[PDB]
Amino acid sequence: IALLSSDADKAVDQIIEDSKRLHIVVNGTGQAVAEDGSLLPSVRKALIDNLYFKTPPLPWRNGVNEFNQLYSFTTWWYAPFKVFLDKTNIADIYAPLNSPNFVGNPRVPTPAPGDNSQSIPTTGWVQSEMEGLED
Amino acid sequence: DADKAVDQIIEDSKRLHIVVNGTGTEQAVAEDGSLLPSVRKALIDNLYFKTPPLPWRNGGSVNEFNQLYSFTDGNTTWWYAPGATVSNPVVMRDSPINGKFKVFLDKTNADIYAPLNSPNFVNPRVPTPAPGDNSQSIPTTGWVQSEMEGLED
Amino acid sequence: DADKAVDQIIEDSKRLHIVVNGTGTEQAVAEDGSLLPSVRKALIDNLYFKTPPLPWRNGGSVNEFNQLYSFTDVSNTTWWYAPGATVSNPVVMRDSPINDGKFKVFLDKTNDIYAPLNSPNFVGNPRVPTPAPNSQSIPTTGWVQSEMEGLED
Amino acid sequence: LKDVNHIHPLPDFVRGGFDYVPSDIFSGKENFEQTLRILLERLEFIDQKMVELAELRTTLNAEDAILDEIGRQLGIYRNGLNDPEYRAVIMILTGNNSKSGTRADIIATLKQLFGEDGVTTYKGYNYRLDINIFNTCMEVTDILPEIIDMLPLVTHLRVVENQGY
Amino acid sequence: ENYGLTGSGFNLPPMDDLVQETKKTFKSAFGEDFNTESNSVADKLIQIFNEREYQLWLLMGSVYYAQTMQGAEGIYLDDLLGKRGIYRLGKTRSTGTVDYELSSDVQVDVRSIEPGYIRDVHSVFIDGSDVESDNEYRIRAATSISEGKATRPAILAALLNKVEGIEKVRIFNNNTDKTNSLGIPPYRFMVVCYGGGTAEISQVLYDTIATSNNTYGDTFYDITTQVERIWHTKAAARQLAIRVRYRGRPLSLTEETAIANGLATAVNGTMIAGTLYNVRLVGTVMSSTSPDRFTQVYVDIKNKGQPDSAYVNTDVTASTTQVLSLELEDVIFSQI
Amino acid sequence: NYGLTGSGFNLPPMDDLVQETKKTFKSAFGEDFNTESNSVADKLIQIFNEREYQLWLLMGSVYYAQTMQGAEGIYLDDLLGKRGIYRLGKTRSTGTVVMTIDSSVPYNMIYSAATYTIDTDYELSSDVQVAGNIVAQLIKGTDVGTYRLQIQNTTDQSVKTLSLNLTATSGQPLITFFGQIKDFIVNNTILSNQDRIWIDSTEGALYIGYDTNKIMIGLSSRVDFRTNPMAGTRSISMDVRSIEPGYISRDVHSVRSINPTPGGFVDIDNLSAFIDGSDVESDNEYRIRAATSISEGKATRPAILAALLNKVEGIEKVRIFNNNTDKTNSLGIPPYRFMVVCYGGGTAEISQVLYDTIATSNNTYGDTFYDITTDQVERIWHTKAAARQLAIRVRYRGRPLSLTEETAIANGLATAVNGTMIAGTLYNVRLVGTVMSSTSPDTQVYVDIKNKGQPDSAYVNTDVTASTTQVLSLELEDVIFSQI
Amino acid sequence: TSPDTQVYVDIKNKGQPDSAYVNTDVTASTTQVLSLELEDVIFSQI
Repeated sequence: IALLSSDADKAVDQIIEDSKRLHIVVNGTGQAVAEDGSLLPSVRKALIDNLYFKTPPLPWRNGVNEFNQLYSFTTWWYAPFKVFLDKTNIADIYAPLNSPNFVGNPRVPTPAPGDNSQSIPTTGWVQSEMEGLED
Repeated sequence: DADKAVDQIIEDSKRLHIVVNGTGTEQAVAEDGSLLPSVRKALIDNLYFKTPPLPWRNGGSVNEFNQLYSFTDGNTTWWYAPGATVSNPVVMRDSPINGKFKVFLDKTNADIYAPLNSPNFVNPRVPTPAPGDNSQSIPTTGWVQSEMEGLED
Repeated sequence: DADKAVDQIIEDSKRLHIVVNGTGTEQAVAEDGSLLPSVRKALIDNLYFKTPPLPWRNGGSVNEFNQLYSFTDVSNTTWWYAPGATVSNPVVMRDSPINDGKFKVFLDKTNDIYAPLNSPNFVGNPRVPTPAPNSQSIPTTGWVQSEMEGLED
Repeated sequence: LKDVNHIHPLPDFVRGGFDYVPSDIFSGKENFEQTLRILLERLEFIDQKMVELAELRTTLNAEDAILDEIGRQLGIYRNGLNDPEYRAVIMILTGNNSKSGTRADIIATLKQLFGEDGVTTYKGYNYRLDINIFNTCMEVTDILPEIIDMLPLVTHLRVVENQGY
Repeated sequence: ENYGLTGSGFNLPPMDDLVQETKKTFKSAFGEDFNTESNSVADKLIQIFNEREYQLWLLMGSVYYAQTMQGAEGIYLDDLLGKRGIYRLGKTRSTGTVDYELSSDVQVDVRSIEPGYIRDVHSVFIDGSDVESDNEYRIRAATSISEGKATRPAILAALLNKVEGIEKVRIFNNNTDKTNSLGIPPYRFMVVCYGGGTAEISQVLYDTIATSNNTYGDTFYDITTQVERIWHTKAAARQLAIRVRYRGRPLSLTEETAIANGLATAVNGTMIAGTLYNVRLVGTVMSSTSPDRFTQVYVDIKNKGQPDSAYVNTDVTASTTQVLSLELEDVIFSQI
Repeated sequence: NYGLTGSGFNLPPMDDLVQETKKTFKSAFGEDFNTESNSVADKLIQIFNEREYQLWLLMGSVYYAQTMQGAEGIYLDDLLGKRGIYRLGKTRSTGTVVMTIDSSVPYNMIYSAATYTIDTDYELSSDVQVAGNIVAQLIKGTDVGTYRLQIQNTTDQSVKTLSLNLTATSGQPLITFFGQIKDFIVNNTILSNQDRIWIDSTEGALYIGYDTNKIMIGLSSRVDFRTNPMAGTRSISMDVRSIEPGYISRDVHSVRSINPTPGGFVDIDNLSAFIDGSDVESDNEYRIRAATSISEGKATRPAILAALLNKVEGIEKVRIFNNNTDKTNSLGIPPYRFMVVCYGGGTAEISQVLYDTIATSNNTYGDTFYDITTDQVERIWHTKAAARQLAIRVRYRGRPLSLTEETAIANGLATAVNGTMIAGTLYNVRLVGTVMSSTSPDTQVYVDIKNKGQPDSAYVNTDVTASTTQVLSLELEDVIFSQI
Repeated sequence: TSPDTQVYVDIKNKGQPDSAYVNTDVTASTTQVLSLELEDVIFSQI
């Protein structure tokens, strides 16, 4: 009666292997293989291969052989020059995509004539659009 | 009864399969409205990489979701592609600025997001405001036509 | 007597279901009384809990590898963690991490919440200064109406 | 100690043939192996399906799409029967060809449709016979016409069905 | 997964597709930048192996088709119906009555010397019967055989195999306390047959009925081993006539023969005291010839000798002791 | 050539495939392409080729799986399943055993079924009671006093008693006492028993169920019999089955032990070969059984007649009667019940044979019944013919017959014991023929027949007919001769 | 279908009331072509 179970095993076994991969990844040691054949490093291994900077910064000279050693000037710097630790926020200068309040002179690329969509119209596009109905 | 218990089992199984495997640029759907991230997300999601950057190459194809590739023009930036695997590789084109590639973050890089003051954009979209709004909100292309429509008649 | 097996299957399914969909954290209870963690609980390890890092000190120790700590130099602010930190091997605290290679700095991932310069897809209620009554600037809802308001007549 | 039915998927088909690489000359070159593996693994799929082409054609496991072909050869048409019981009627009619309708014999045929304890039979003086059902797993009205066929020419029959004792 | 036996049927992949995924998977192991275009050395190699592999699929499809009823031909037909336990006949011999020789000694019948086809006319016998061809071989397979006894299929099976000259048979049952609508006495059953002898079927029946002589019928014949008697009946007693009307492209002369003979099978196969359905007759005409030849069709049935006005299109049945039969000099074709 | 043809399925060797594919490669890259030994293409192609040999072989195996020949294992069942024949599973051996018991074991004692094992793999079939299962008896030597004898009539169910005194412990009085016991027993049961009991005057011992060589062969059937002074040694018959199903066989004189020895035990042995148990049924005997199903007839009057005569240790005669019309008919019979009459077939053993009767055929009429378990338990009925002995007198004219020359004539009249139930007519002409046949050729001869005990006036020449449930009988000592 | 009493067919344009069912054959218009969907088939026992 409940012998639909003849389909349940193809999922039960599969979740068994998935749990096995979960265990090896979380509790592994300084890997796991997915069905796609790609590797997943365990946390205790992922902590090793990630980017670590050398902690003591060096004085600046505008002289240049490592991407992983910091330099100090007056702020921290490194050569991928690019600064690493300034003292300014980002949220104060970069508009959030949600409910922004732009100031000054925002610009966009003027859309094609006659577009009726959610794109943004330009002042010099609507003004062109007005004359068509005027005639 | 029991059929519904089995249904729960099977749906849970497929969810767990997708979550464990995932694709890097992928997140699973829980039974409730929440969405479950894949391991390939959580790893790159917080921060993780393979340290030694590798040079960009026009004839190269990437197959690894967590390595950095140093593109250059000497404006050097480091790039990755979460949706890259051995089963689904991706080709290093002439330049990475053109899909799955994403740039490594820096307090300089920022430098691609629109600043609050007088930013230039390159197909931005906004929600359509309600008709008859006289505020400083931004209208859409359709909204303009939707309102010009009353004018003609 | 297969009803007996069906019974156990029925609640094993529910245990599995809560484990898979254990919200952010759920503690499924097995028949042995041990406690099984939801998937999202198991995912805290990657999640790198960035609550306000415990302020830097001298003395004391760090017990969690993935916990962050807040430190300030004589001038800057940084967050530090000691990946080797473990129970039964806590990292003894020190004056400053800059010469304590047990510790290493950490950054912020969220740029996500900011519109890229290229074809951003805004949500909510964006606003701009009402442009001059033009050309390339972004018009406002009122700006358009005011422009057309004179035309109806 | 060994199965008489030799029709089975070949055990470890893939690693065989690779065993015929002469002296590991190419092994560990990762260029010839993939080329050979890609070709051989295609035969794996064909080799596997060779079994179902024989396994699935048996009446025990035959699906309705082809079970009709098996029934057609025997003259037992589907009519309005559904798959789970269409299998039963095929078995019942075929089994009737070597029967004599004895009390011991009748119990045997009903045994395959209601488990071990799901059926019992009372007997009466003047040709009366009774059938009792306790654990039916299929709807009986459509199976009823056959249940009459394997009985003596002069049987007087009653049919009563219930769940449990 | 969409290849091979699938329940809904059998699916065979064409030549082209097998190459497509073979190249695709083969490409996956070395990247896109891998020449596989026409006349390339790699492509040439792939084609050879796939062609050799393709024959395997074709062989499998042929094996499946060869074993189905529709695709049974020649020897393969013999094997399939052989699985049922019956085999085609061989060279058969003629039987006569007082090139030929006596079948047994005589005192105060006739058997042919030649092995087969064969001096066969009145006042100078079963002729022909050289090899039993597939078409009738399929027909002969329609019967059934079993060793059972005391059950309705058993009685039918034995009679059609032992009683010489038997052509049709049916049994009516009255397993109740009171006489049925057919007048059968309670707790008795009746057997009606067409053709065959009288003192032989009784012998056959005796060996196969239960140890309770529940027979009933018009005529009886005593037997002994103790003495008892067995009852049975004979029906024969009907011949039909048919007319057909249609609109369209006339059917020459050959098709009418194909249509006419085909109808004779369906009408003849009817059971004793059966019923003919006008719809079924129409269906046979639409199937004994290629479709798309008629726009309308009607069939009319009447008994031989009746006036033309007696033609009717309603379904017709037969009494208990009547058997439907059809022949030639019948089946009047016409265009409306 | 090697695939599907007009005459079945064939098999290709390896070399033909190798040559074909090498020719294909040759055509691919011209006649200059190398394909032997040293070519990498050769090593790829040859390795590739051997696998499809396996595929071809397996495909060939598949095709025959649906044919009268070549089917094996699971596939064989489907082929023969169409004809309603299924393999037999594990089976348990069945048989019967006898054991002698000491003179002192009481009649009413009952052996517990679940507290004995015949040998390492045999146990009692069911509970057994000493009374009613005596098969043979031996009385010898040590036995003065008064003795009581009891016996249950094998036709009726009335217990009979006899009273005697053993005034002497040896000699002619003892011989007469043994002869009286013999006459008492033979008057019941069947006349065939008297052939298997005699007295050895040289030793003054009585043998029951033995042969002239003193081998226990048993009586014609299990019976009940008792003596108030329990003398001699008694023998009983038990039913035995194996513990676990499987294969096991035992010979005619194999069983030799019982693990828990019961008090008074003497010996134990077999009488006939057991019906050996079998393991899982194999293909060969499965086909053999499928082939010999023709003779398997059941549920028909000829079938039931044949079955009884070949499934009972006896059953000398059998006849059946029918009444199926709304009434009891002349012969006392219920409206819709059969009638079966037998001779010397026992009760339980014959009853089991009656399970070949058509289902729903009530049958079940007679004077004796028995219950058989199917599960449900049902009762069946039948009757045993009551023998009637005749007295025959022969008169003739000719030379006087000498002693020991009348033996041929007396045994010649054994044909009188071959009459059938009811339909038994002497046809005295037949007797005249027989008496004139079992002798050297050569004036006048006559035969007179009368029932035993009647006066001499009852002698007649008209033929006699058996009653509804009576059957003719005759004893050698009941023949007389007269010269004229 | 497998072989084997009575059968009839009724045809009408989509959306029409049940009264539109008829048995006379239908003919396509000058620029019309017949069409049918699997879900637009119904059965009734009699």
